[PDB]
Amino acid sequence: VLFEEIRSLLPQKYPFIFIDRAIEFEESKRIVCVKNISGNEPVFVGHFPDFAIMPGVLIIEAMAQASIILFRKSLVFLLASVNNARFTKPVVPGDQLTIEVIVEKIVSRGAIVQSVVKVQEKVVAKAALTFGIVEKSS
Amino acid sequence: VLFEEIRSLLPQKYPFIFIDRAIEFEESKRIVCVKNISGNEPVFVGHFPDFAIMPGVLIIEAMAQASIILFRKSLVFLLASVNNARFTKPVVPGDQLTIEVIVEKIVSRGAIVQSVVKVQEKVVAKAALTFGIVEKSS
Amino acid sequence: VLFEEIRSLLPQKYPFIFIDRAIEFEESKRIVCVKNISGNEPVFVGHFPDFAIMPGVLIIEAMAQASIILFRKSLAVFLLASVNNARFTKPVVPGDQLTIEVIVEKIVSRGAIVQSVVKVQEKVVAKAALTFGIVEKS
Amino acid sequence: LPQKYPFIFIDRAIEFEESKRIVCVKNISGNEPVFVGHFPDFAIMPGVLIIEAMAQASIILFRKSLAVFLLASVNNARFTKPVVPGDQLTIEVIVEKIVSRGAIVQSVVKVQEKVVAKAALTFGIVEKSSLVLEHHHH
Amino acid sequence: LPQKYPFIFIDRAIEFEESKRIVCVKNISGNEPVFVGHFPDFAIMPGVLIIEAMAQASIILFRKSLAVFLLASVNNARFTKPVVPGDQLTIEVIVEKIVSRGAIVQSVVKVQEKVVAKAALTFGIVEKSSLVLEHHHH
Amino acid sequence: VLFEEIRSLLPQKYPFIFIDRAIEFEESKRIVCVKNISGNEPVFVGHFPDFAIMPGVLIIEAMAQASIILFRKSLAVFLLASVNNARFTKPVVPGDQLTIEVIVEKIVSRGAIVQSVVKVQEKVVAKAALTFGIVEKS
Repeated sequence: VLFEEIRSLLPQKYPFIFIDRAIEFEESKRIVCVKNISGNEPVFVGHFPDFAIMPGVLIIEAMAQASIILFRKSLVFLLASVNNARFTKPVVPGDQLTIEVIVEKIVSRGAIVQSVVKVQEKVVAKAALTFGIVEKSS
Repeated sequence: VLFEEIRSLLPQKYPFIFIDRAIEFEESKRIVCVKNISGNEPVFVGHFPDFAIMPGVLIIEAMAQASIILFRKSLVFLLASVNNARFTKPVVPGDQLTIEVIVEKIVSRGAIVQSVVKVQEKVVAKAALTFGIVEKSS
Repeated sequence: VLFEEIRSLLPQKYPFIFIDRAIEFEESKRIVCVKNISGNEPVFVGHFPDFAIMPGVLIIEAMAQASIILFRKSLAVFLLASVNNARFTKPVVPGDQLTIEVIVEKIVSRGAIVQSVVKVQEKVVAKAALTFGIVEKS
Repeated sequence: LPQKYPFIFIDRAIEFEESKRIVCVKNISGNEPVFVGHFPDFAIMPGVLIIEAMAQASIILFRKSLAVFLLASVNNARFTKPVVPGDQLTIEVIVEKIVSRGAIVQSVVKVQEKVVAKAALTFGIVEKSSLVLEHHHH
Repeated sequence: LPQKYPFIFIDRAIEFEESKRIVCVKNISGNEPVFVGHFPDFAIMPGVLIIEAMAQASIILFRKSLAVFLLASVNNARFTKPVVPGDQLTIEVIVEKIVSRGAIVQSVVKVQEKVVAKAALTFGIVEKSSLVLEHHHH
Repeated sequence: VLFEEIRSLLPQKYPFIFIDRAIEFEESKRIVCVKNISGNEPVFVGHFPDFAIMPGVLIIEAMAQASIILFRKSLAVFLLASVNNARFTKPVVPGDQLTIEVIVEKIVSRGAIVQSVVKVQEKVVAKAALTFGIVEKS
């Protein structure tokens, strides 16, 4: 799944896109996606001026956007719960995020997912995410 | 504590500043800070084009930056653990985030904190955050 | 009037939105709008890098956009044609709220005239008398 | 100039006369940040930003001779014509008085021959006493 | 132009000759995004972006007469002189052949009289067969 | 060579950084660098909004910045003076890695000449012959 199938699948547009390509896809349980970390991205100007590192909260969003792509390839998604999120290794410009998402429930008008992010072949982040589904509440 | 005492206290610079002012401060246990949500911020262009809402991961960063200000008014801080993070109400341009941070441990080369964010006087987010302290590991 | 109406009513989009919501509005006589000043806005990296002040000219645009909301919720690119008695007193910085008051004095003569006073919590910081012009499709 | 991008509005000063007169040229183009949202329908230079080109042409004089000069009074400002990418401003500022900790000037902005705007500006002279002043206001 | 900001490099086409020649003007200023980092020491228009002004002046011809024309060959390109804010490019493009699904042109860029750059460009003509082509490459 | 050396060695800072790291480097003969193409980069919102392609000219700059790393780890604003035999074949999109190979042919004659070939996974997508110039402090 190339980047521009991803664009209309994601409601997010720049500056808040964190998915570049999807390698694997199991229709409603599993997906893996790729995020290229390049020094030319906007967040690296201020985080940090001295040392460029991907913020941990943006890795969670990279987990969440990979979940939304799975969900909307599977027949507004707001992240509502973050549990057991662990951040292990610094993420540097030049790395590729291999973002893994496993589905745990799609039954509570929302979704519990459990995600694992890896650089070349070693884990750098994990989290258990839960979303909520709303559309123009008013 | 006005915005430009905050600037040198925070290692983050735009586009990744989420603290505008600190109202209260207890030297090493408690702080409250303010974040103004304005539609002219860069994240609202792509999140979302149809409906402007503050992402949940950026509220966690607003919690984390309020913790760093407490820590560096108290004699590189990387967020390493997110636990029990709950997101309750949508955050809209025009709202003020009253970010609360309570300190739980500063004893593990890092810090466990437990944060509560509120709009006018009602809770919209909470989280238990844990950081790690590194400086030019090489 | 919340921000999603503000954004559909204003012809200005980012990076030139200076109204976040309206709190009191009465049908072609008087309106009051709120602008949150945030340190994460795009103008503050340049004005100034040394000391972040809301530019005075952009307070005038905030006065202008507030009455465009008033002009247009009242039965087109409204462009500024004249400014008289523009007085600015106190620097407004990130962390402040601008309560923008606009009072109509004369409406369309192919252009409208308004008196506007901007305040921080209740101390006056800017006031001006604005006249706009209504437009072609040249 | 004390400012940088995104809020720099001068490129060249063609004629400099020690203490009372300059002519400056800021020149308009499509890649400036303001035209992305003002307007998406079609690009016009905002009238308030034309006032900056006047104020910045002023402040270049007052410290190329004889250094944050905040905008204090804008009287008799008329915006006769729209400014469009491809055009080139030709800002002339005549100093009228250096009365006290401020200065009154008369500015006229010109495109190739026609006159598109004029204003009468008055500023205020401080650098860093200004901080504690801004501290005392809060 | 198929592009928008931050990658628009034309403002006015002064002379248009149906199928073989234009002269265009992109004009340089300090508020363009490229000069924030090229260079922080002092601002020079990158030579590769001057090639865009040539290529965009070309592509305006080929569809103002007779619509994504990707850059395929850049031969004999010389950058004699630096381009600085305040300057104004004057891009001339002579069409030499519309051979097949592409076009060979000779461009010369001029500041007030002197010549700052020239190049010989060749493009490729597709719109949307280009997607599945890009799909087949992956 | 990781990114923090890349950023101190390159004179180009954002938004004009096009090298993320170097993987093999040998002292004034040959260098190989890596560029991650991400959909969250600033150029892709404008080139194109319809279809995100890495501009060909910025691949040349990536060739140029890679050899500036090579020129400067080998005992100043290196500016592009000539481009010959620039051939571009395949569109490179977000999700791809650019493996930038540069080979020195002649070093400082007040300028250097290099042959550069850029690749995606191993298929060649861009190649050029670059000559730069070393500079004044005009």
